[PDB]
Amino acid sequence: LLDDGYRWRKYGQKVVKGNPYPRSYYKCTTPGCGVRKHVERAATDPKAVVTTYEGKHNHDLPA
DNA sequence: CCTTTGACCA
DNA sequence: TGGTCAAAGG
Ligand SMILES: [Zn+2]
Repeated sequence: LLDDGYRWRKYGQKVVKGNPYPRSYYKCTTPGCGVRKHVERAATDPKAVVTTYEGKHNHDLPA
């Protein structure tokens, strides 16, 4: 788990067509905060990863 | 503390 | 067929 500045707890594991790859759902945890993050790969580029942030953090940016 | 995996209900 | 939690280990 790459630490970019937050705490995330991996959750779930499903595969999607059109992009033969398994998706992952990361959920940030914090005493009073809870945000979700999605990570997907690019069919034509297994090295390229996508990150989507849904929500907001109410506990400053950690290490 | 923190994560990998199998099943529900319509 | 989609989207999520829950039991256990170093
Ligand atoms: Zn947060």
